[PDB]
Amino acid sequence: KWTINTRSFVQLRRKLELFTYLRFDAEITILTTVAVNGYVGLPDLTLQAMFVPTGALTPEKQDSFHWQSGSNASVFFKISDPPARITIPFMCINSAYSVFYDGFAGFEKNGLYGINPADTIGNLCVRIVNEHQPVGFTVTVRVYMKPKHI
Amino acid sequence: IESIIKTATDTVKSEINAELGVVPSLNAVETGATSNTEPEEAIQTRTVINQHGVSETLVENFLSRAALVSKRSFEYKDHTSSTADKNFFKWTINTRSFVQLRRKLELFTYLRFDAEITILTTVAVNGYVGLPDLTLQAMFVPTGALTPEKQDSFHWQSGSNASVFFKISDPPARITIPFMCINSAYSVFYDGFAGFEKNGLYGINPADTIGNLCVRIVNEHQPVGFTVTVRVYMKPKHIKAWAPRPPRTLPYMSIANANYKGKERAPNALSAIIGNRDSVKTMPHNIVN
Amino acid sequence: SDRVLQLKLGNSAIVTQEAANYCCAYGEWPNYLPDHEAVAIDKPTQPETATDRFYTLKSVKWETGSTGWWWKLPDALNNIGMFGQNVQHHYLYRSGFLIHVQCNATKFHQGALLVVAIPEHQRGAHNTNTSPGFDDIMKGEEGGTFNHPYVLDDGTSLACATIFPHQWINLRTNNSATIVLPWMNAAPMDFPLRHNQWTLAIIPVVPLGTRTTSSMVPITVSIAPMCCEFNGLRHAIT
Amino acid sequence: SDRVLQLKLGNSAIVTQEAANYCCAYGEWPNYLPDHEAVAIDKPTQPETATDRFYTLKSVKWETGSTGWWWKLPDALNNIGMFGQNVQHHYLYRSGFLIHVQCNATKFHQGALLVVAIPEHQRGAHNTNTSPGFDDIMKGEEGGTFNHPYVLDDGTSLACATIFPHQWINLRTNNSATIVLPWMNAAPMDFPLRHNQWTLAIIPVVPLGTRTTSSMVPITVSIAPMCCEFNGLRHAIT
Amino acid sequence: GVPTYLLPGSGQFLTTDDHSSAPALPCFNPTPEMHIPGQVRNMLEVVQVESMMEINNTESAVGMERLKVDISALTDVDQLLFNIPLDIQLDGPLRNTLVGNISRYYTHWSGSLEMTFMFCGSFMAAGKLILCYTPPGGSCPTTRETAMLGTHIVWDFGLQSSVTLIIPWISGSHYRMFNNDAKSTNANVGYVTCFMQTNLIVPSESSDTCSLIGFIAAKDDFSLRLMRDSPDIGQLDHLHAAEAAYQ
Amino acid sequence: GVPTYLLPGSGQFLTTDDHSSAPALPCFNPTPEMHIPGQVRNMLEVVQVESMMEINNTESAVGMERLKVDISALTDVDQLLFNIPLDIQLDGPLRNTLVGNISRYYTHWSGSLEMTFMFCGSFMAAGKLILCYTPPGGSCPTTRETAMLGTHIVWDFGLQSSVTLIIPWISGSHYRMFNNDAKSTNANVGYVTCFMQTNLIVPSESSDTCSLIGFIAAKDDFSLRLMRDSPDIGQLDHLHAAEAAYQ
Amino acid sequence: GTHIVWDFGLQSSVTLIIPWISGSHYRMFNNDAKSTNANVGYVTCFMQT
Amino acid sequence: INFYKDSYAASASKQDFSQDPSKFTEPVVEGLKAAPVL
Amino acid sequence: INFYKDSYAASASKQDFSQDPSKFTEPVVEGLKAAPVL
Ligand SMILES: CC(C)Oc1ccc(C(=O)Nc2cccc3c(-c4ccc(CN)s4)ccnc23)cc1
Ligand SMILES: CC(C)Oc1ccc(C(=O)Nc2cccc3c(-c4ccc(CN)s4)ccnc23)cc1
Repeated sequence: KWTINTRSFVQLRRKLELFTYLRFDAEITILTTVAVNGYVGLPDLTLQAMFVPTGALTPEKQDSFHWQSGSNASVFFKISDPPARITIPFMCINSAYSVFYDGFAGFEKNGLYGINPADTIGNLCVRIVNEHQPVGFTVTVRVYMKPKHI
Repeated sequence: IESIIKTATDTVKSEINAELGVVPSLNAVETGATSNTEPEEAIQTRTVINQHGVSETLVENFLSRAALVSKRSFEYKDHTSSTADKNFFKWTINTRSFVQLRRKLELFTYLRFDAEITILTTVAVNGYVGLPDLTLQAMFVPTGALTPEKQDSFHWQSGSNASVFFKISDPPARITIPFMCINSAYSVFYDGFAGFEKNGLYGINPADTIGNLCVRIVNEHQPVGFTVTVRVYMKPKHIKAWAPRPPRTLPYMSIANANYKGKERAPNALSAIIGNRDSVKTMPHNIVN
Repeated sequence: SDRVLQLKLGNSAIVTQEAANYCCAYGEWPNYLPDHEAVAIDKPTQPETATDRFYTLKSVKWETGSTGWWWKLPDALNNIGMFGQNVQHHYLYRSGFLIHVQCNATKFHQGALLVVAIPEHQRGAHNTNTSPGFDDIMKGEEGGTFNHPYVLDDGTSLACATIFPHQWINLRTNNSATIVLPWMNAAPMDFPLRHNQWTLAIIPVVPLGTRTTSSMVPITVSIAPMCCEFNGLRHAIT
Repeated sequence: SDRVLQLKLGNSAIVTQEAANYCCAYGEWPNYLPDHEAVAIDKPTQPETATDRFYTLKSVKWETGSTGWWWKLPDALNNIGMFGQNVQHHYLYRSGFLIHVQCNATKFHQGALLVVAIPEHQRGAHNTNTSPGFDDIMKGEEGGTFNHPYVLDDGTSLACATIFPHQWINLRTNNSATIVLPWMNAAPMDFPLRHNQWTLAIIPVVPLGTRTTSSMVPITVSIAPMCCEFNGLRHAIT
Repeated sequence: GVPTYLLPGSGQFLTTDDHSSAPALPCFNPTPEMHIPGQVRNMLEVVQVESMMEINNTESAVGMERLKVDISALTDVDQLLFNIPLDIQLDGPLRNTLVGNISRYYTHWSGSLEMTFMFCGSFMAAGKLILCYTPPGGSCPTTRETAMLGTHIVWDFGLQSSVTLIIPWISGSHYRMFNNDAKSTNANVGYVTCFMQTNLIVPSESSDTCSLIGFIAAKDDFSLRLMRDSPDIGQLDHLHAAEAAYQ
Repeated sequence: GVPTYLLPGSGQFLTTDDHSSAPALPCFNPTPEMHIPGQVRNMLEVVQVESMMEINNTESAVGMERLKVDISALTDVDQLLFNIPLDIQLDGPLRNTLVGNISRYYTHWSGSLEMTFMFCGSFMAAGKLILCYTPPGGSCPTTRETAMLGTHIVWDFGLQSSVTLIIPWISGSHYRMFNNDAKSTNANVGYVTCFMQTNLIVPSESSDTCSLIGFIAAKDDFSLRLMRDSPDIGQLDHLHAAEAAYQ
Repeated sequence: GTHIVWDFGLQSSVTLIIPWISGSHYRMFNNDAKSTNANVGYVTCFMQT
Repeated sequence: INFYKDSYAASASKQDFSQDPSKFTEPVVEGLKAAPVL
Repeated sequence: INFYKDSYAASASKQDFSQDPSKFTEPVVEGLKAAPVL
């Protein structure tokens, strides 16, 4: 499970932080790579990415019934495919995202400083859909975001 | 009166009232009509031009997303010694097995739609050799047609059944099935019995019978075993919906019926759907500073 | 205006002096089957006033411990009068219904009945995997009682049951309820002995109470079939 | 022309005889919320002259070692006059601001103050992973002091702070600065107790110096809220 | 042939995609359409229907008893009768309602709510209530002269059984979120409180205790956004007889 | 079907590609646009805003002290006061400026610069300075009568506090490069030097030492080309709490 | 209250207007200075800088 | 884009903005007034 | 090329050449002259 944010990799962070407010749609590209644990060849696995909005339940297990995705948006993609790609719309409850927020997130004094609650995206949940093999692999997922219609 | 609604309604500014004989905040629930009190009548309002769209709550958009309806794992191996799905399985098609789709469909009494079907296949080696790029055959067997008995039975020759052949290396197989009820809509609920004798099934309209999905691996078995999992996704489309229903509150027990038990304690207990608070004067998440 | 009502169908009439308007389910009115929707090609019998008249069921006593009552349509009427005879001699039936529910008390009584008409009220059983049997469902003229009205006996919700066609009898306000039901089925006609289109549910969401001397407070149900048609004449199943 | 200015709002007026023009932030002027941008449907209160008037804060002493000063808006005014009362009784607020900064010295004094209005001045802490707490941010009427004005206390740059709406008080040239701030938020209105739209920063980029006899050289801040609107009347949080 | 290249996202299965797909049964003629009562075309039509609030969500209220609030004659003036938590995301009196259940398939919401209360005492019972909505920012009011400062209606019992309190959309943002952090500034709606404006007054032959039924619906300025899996249903196992479909 | 063939580059992920892609949330309605002050549409609007040069980038200048240059009364005529390195690529007084920081996201540049100097002495302080730009080719001039041969402005302190020196675009090529080889003929801009034209003259009651603040901006003939990762930021590790987003 | 902020400069002098703010049309020159028909209020001078 | 011969093969039809909420909110034979309802 | 039903799915919009740098360079209420500014 990943709690979606733009603050983790500094090159994108510094460019975004040149502005106070931004409105854009997000083109998302998901790149997956696999290595055998310490050779057998590389399995062509199927992955499921599922977007879990605020207040929806996140999966507890690889095979939990949350993955049935009745109303969440999911994308299923192979490692042999080109990178999976989807667009997310501008989804702020305000007219722009707050790149900086001189304020507190809750009505009590203990809420987080510096994050506008209005800009909450949600969670990205990614599983391997295949059952495990008899041998282990390391899977790396990379997520790329391109702002557009800025 | 029927009208085309694309956005939420505007608010008009309102003044002080004080009119004898006019009481827009009083209502009579006993008629069965919902309250017609407008905000402009309850309080002084400003003008608001409202631009919020309503398209995401269209019934087409609410229901037309693909949900898991079937999931079956079976051994792909030499089965001569097995007692089991011997490189194929049969599924009697239904919408009642996975609760997320079931609860959404059961918000309505009648539904008419075509079904977009997506078939996703994944394979694991039994306890490594790499993963075989197998060919699968799915065959739709309507009511009264003969289902296959074996992986290699001549029923798979599919002279008039619709079959799709697909690889594991392919994208998921996809087909549309039309709205195929013998009535103008499916009965999501059925307060009736399926046969002319008294022993027929309660609660399933015979008119909504789809048939069977039969899936085999077309390849002969390899020298080693694999586990193959098939997932079926259904997306309703071209939807009409009639008579909205109170949602399911208690956990589902069975695909065959509406039987209910509830959770052991609230939330969603048979005695208490909402979780308790200490009193009707207790505010549970009260802001304090 | 809205408080007094007379209903006249055939040789039967009902007056009420404390109505609360009345409900037409989904804004429809009963009608006969038009030719562009018809399936069965034999000429239907349309008995009119012989069938399209109020039949009164046995009254039920409202008590402090009542869970509420239900009747299934056409099942409750399948043995009554000329409606029942046409049901028994014909394979296919179609009609609407006029439902009128009656309950009066003094100005010192309190209580509220939800009167709701549920289409396709497929019942569940409590705490078992076994589906309800024939004798659990087909109660006929006597009707049934709710086991768990809070979930409508179907794992669902009394609170949201206002999504169905309904009125209330609030004893302070009114003493009768009226619902007009159109034909409500996926097919244009049906076999009346194996499927119920509608269930009338009467549920005491606020219990009966007073501090006057107690009396029996009955609830009475009168139902008129409307625009009855029958097809497929044969011998009576009866 | 550009050197003398009078500002009149409500019962308050300010004159200066050494202005350096004045700044309108991003070329905007304050306005009330139009109907095509409005969200909250209750009729707003618009107190006009009761709120839209200069309030003068406590003066700060300019010293040789000063790092500079800051005040957050609306936080600094949330307890002052009828602006403060409307803030405390209403859930939602909107306004612009007129900021006037005052500092005079003799013709033998030197010094330069950068007067900059920063939108969404989200502060950092120095040398910790822990975010600034409530009492680090919410200084109210007294305001705060810069810890590291060279990075604006946010890991950034005093040198590039001229990208924000600003003036200078260069003691040789002028003795006051004026900035007009529009409403500056992602929402059309806000809860005034948990978010600050604007921070006034006054930073002595050139230090105060002279060889005359020393005097106290105060810096004084006068702020007028402009086009105040309040929505969501309730009891006072206060 | 046409020169072509594949983009990122080629071969993906997106569950919300929208394409034509191959018809498995060619020349199939679907059953003619027939008029059925009660067609729904937008889910906002359902949330506009009022449905009972579970205000008496207390231990020792069982089943139907949770859907009503009992009022008695008091001997102190202006007493608090009940409060209603306005959290649709967190469990509370609003969750199991038509507006509640449908809204929990979505993440964002905007617009006004109506609460309607039906008085179900005897004809001889009289009384006045004050129903108050407090916009967010502080604690829920516990006294009438504090709650009276918010939005309110003073309700006199009479021939018309029922009163509406509108909860108007009063928000800084266009939308609120169905957020599990109920104290978030993007989520908290505030409070509904009921006080005695006068007293419940009944004669000896009426029951000394009377009930309210509370209902809630959306108004037609209401909007929902960003569809999600509702947390109201789940399964840990296969259902009974779901396996038998493979047998 | 249509006969087709795949080209080279089929299936590649190019980070600067420009295609439509599948909408994950169908029928989603974004929040209405609202007018916000200060919209930026071209980054060249930012580099036209003047920002302080760090001319006093010397040891023992700490923090704010690095943003000013102190001038004193001299007893020798025509003395050098300071020079400004004009390298935007190599570290120097121009790097941490609005024009500097934005330009370092690009590789190629063209057009004129303005340097503005604000005199911040007392009202009673007087003086004249000469500010010279020397086009490239030789060493930075160390004497006034050498620097005077280049482009220059003679600045008299007065009621107007500030003077501009334009650095005009004087280049053989259309563009220069932000090259780490500062001595490259494709990169070197030359030098800015400041000399006394007369002297700083102050009375006894004014401070004997006065400061300049230097600012730089681009003019509107300025252009940037070939976007690159800026060397101004980097990370060797994950940030604090970046891991906690997976927990 | 009503105020003017005065900066010393080339213009030597500032005016404070005391506007007629009264419930009645007239006030009285009353020896009871605290009478509601007579009291005008106060003028105060503070350092602004 | 739909090259199949059967019209049920087409993509979803998300354009039907007709509503009539009064069939669920106001199924009373005599319409409400904006005025004592009983 | 855009066959998706939602307009936010489209490719980037690189055609907006409107500028107003004076909102950052000249936010003075009385405009500068080309002439002593003070
Ligand atoms: C599973 C699939 C069908 O759907 C998805 C859904 C989302 C993702 C994903 O990682 N998006 C994303 C990754 C990183 C950032 C964002 C943003 C931001 C805009 C402004 C921000 C400052 N706070 S953040 C918005 C929407 N998305 C984002 C990937 C796949
Ligand atoms: C082999 C291939 C060529 O053809 C097929 C044919 C069918 C399938 C398949 O699983 N469909 C399906 C899976 C699940 C449900 C359905 C429905 C329903 C509509 C209303 C219902 C309530 N009772 S059920 C209708 C048609 N289909 C369905 C997959 C492939």
